[PDB]
Amino acid sequence: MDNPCLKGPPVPKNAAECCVTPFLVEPSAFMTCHSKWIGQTKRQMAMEGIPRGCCVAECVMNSTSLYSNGKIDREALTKLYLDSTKSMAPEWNKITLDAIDGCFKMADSIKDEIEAGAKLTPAFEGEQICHPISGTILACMGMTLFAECPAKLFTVNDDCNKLKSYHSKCPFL
Repeated sequence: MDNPCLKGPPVPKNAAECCVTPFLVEPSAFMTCHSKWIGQTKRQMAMEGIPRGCCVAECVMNSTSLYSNGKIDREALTKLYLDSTKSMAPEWNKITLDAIDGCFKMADSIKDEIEAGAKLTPAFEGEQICHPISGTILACMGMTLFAECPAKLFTVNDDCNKLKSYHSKCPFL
């Protein structure tokens, strides 16, 4: 099938306007990584075969010293997400801990595909190969946190319904 994520979000509305979610990196550090790697990330969405590792995510993980030779430091990642939740609604503690558990469980279930993705060779000019672990975790975290948002903390409007639909399958890039 055609990659649904090639369409981009259906509305340019900032997701924070739908729900304020926990984070692992400050927006400024995320934007630096996004600007550097979005170009090739979009190209990789239009390539068949084994999913190609997302460099935007590896950049984010490197900015927080969480990534090392195909592994993510779960202890340090949990500490960072929990830090962001300290002044948030109390519902976020459990939602965050459950989201981390589910994302690491999912990553383990696709270990072989992730490992094969790490071994891919550049398929176009200047493509940088990144290990898929960072994107596997980060994509899952963002989508799960947004979907678990309590209705009392979620903006119930048409544009946020569109973002809920889009982001149930497509990660925050």
